[PDB]
Amino acid sequence: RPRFSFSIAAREGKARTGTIEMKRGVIRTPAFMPVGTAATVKALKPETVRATGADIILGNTYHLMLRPGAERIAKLGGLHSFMGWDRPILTDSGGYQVMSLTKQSEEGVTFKSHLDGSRHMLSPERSIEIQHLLGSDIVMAFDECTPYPATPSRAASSMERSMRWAKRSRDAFDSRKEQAENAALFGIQQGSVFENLRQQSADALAEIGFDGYAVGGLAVGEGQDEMFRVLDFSVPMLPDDKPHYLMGDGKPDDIVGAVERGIDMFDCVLPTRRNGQAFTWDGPINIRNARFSEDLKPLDSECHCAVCQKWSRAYIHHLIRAGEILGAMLMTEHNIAFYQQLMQKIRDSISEGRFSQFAQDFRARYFA
Amino acid sequence: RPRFSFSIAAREGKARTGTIEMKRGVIRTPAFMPVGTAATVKALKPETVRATGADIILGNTYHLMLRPGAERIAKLGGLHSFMGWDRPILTDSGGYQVMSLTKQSEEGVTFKSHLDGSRHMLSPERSIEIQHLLGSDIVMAFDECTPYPATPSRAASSMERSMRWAKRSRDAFDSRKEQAENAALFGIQQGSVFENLRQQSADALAEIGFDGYAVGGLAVGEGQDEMFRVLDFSVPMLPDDKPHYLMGDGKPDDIVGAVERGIDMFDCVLPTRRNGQAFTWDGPINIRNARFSEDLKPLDSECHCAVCQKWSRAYIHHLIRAGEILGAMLMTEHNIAFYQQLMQKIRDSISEGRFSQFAQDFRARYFA
Ligand SMILES: Nc1nc2cc3[nH]c(NCCN4CCOCC4)nc3cc2c(=O)[nH]1
Ligand SMILES: Nc1nc2cc3[nH]c(NCCN4CCOCC4)nc3cc2c(=O)[nH]1
Ligand SMILES: [Zn+2]
Ligand SMILES: [Zn+2]
Repeated sequence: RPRFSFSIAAREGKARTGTIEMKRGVIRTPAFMPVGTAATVKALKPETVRATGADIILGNTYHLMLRPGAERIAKLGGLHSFMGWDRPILTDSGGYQVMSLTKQSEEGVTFKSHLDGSRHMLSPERSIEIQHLLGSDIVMAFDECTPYPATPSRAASSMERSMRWAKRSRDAFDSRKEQAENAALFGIQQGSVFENLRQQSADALAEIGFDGYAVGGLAVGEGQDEMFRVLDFSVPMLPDDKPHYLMGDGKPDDIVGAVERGIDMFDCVLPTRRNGQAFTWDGPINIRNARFSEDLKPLDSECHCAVCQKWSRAYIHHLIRAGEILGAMLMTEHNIAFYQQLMQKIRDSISEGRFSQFAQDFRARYFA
Repeated sequence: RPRFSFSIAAREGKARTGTIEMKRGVIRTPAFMPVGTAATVKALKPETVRATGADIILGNTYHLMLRPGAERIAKLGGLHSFMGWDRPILTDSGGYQVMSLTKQSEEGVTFKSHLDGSRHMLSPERSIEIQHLLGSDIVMAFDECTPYPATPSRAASSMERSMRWAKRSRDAFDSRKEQAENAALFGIQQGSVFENLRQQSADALAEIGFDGYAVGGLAVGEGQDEMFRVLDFSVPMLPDDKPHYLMGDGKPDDIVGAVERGIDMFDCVLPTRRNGQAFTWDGPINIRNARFSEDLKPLDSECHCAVCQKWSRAYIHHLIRAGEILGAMLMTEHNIAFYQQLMQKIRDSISEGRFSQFAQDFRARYFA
């Protein structure tokens, strides 16, 4: 396989389906990428993550640099070896998490760890270096995420800094031959909810040139209507022939609408982030609800996951109420498997030119 | 398979190896039974428990009657169906846990739940009924566990009550035809550390007649030397042709010494009860220790478990330090697998008439 090759096999409106080929594997798109915060997808062995249908998982520069440490992971052979996942890994650049979980400048950001108050630094150069030490396959440019709401002036300043940092990210990545030859680099579009700023950002990123393009700065409190409105004009600004990655915690309905608007890749803590919510084709349920205490049906009536083949709502209800680890294991496996089945139905429907109908049928039932 | 058949295939001194055949499966002895408190062996799917080599698991009348409820489990099809373990299950009678986690009389005990302060009752009859509702394969007689230390008078009174309750347990079990025909009933020897009381207890239990005999009232603070001393005289008092079950939280060394003294069955929360302790042939280690932070070796150098085939000490160290659920999953699987490999080595060595040598070699290395 090549370092990076994105091929579009079929289209319907703005929606696309295809594949990203990389050295460690093929990624089917549109793709859902389970999140593996501290070098683990919570409550799942990598083999289980793979069995649900995942082609790629996400790690994070911020969390891993704090614990167990980027240099330590490199000494131990890299993230893939460390956690036992041998397929592609995308790593976020740490920008969002630093400002979510501090001294900022044009050079980068210095901050105190939320774990032990130790002092750390991140810059475009250090972020790219950390992602190298982890051995990431898809490296994200280091950006400044703009808070919502943002004034046009502040959104502009932040976007402009992010574009300067995008060029610095590009150059740092390219100067490291092992990384440049084996990994891919994605740029991140900023500009808040403003069409002109989004256009300037897209133009800057395309001029620099990246392997893929993320839409950043959304899923930060603006709500679905606004997010979809911004996607309507923002995604077409990005190079058509490269993958488009929406950063943020998308519900099933977010994913369907985003695919309708040209997004190819998604992450989400939501299905992982044990709190009792299980996804079904008839909408989410909270398994803690007393109504499930004697319900012998599986979490979802159609789901082909191992959890729905073997255990009842009643059992999972009991486990979650009792705070048992197996409850988190079963809920997480089902939810990630559900998301993957959603992606498969999306891919198949686009391939067959019936995605618009699928989206309508999905929404009618999910929100009935 | 029959309701119950214990066959001894080989012997060495007081040690025995053989099989218990029951309707739901064969149990190889000496046996280690993983503990499944709230209808789950903590952090493991039943398939994983089976893969480690377990033939039977333990449940508890006390915990299950409180949550999710015995009648509820029966309505849902029984414990096996509920949790997805189709092999034999032994259930403790609830006696110990009530007094560990209250109004006592000759009729039984009434108590408040430690979960919600709701009031409950246990008696020989109710305990046997609950074990029936769960669908237990090996049912334990309801007893009164004697605190350590105990005066000879108090040990005698408690032992005598336990023997009266043993007869009541026997009669309750026999009067329920479905239970009598499909399950087995074990009696529990009491008498604290006193040889005469242990003899009286053994005689009473043998006169009533049971499918197996537990040595109760040990592992309650007396220490290994004293426990072994009491086992020295107590086990030979029990019928030779039935299984002998030591109740309590045995370390690997406890198990080896107890087998040397004629015990056939063991339970233990120890390998399950995530706190960082991993068993190895060179003794236990605590994976949280900083010395393991960059150790690429598996938990144990010889262990054939899936954890030791795939992940390093360094990774498991990180997971446990970070409080990640996968850490508990991996530690638990390894520890239960280690215990099963210990049991296999014990069974093989007795079969080959070299158990005494195995015990010596094991101790020399484990305590080096
Ligand atoms: N580098 C970078 N990373 C991003 C990550 C984002 N995540 C979100 N929204 C989801 C936030 N989740 C909610 C659930 O808890 C974890 C955080 N929105 C995000 C936006 C960005 C971004 O603009 N840049
Ligand atoms: N019915 C019955 N059950 C028993 C269970 C026993 N368990 C122990 N010792 C181990 C105690 N563990 C220590 C770890 O935490 C859980 C309790 N000692 C035990 C003794 C008995 C007993 O005499 N009767
Ligand atoms: Zn499912
Ligand atoms: Zn192991």
